[PDB]
Amino acid sequence: MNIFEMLRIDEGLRLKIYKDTEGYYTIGIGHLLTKSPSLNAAKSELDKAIGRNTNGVITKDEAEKLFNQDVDAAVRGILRNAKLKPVYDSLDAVRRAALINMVFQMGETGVAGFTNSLRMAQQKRWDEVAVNMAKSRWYNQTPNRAKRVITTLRTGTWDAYK
Ligand SMILES: [Cl-]
Ligand SMILES: [Cl-]
Repeated sequence: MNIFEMLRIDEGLRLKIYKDTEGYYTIGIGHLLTKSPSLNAAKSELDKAIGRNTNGVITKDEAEKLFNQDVDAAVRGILRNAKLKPVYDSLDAVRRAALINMVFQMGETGVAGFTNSLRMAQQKRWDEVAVNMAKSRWYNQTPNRAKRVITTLRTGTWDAYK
C-alpha cells in the first residue's frame, strides 16, 4: 500500500464533475475545482486545469494527472509549512502518508489547526492523538474516512486499508 493507493480508496474516481461531501464541485480523484455554487464556474476551472474544452468530462489519464499534481503539492505544502514540517519529519513512513491524506483533504491550514494533536504526534503519544483527533468536525462529517486515517496515524500500519 502507498499514498496513491490510499487516497484513491478514500476519494474514489469520477470522470464527471460532481459535488463533494461538502457540496463543492469536484472531479477525478478528489480534485476540488471550486467552492462557488456555479457549475459554469466549475466548468471554467476544469478546462483551465486540463488545458482544453472538456465540457465537464475528463478521461482517466487526465484524472490521474491531476492526482499526481495534487499529491505532489500536498507533500510540498507540508514541507514548506513551519508547523507541519517538524511533525512530518518526526514520523515513520506510514504515519507520514496519513498526514499527507489529511492535507490533501483539508488543506495545510486545516491540518495546521490540529495543534494539540500535532504536538502529541511529535511526542509519539499515539492513543492520545486518536482521541483528540476524533473531537473534530472533520471526524463528525466523514467518520469512516476519518477513522481510517486516525487508525493509520495511531498504529503506523495499513490495516484500516486492507
Ligand atoms: Cl490545477
Ligand atoms: Cl466517510
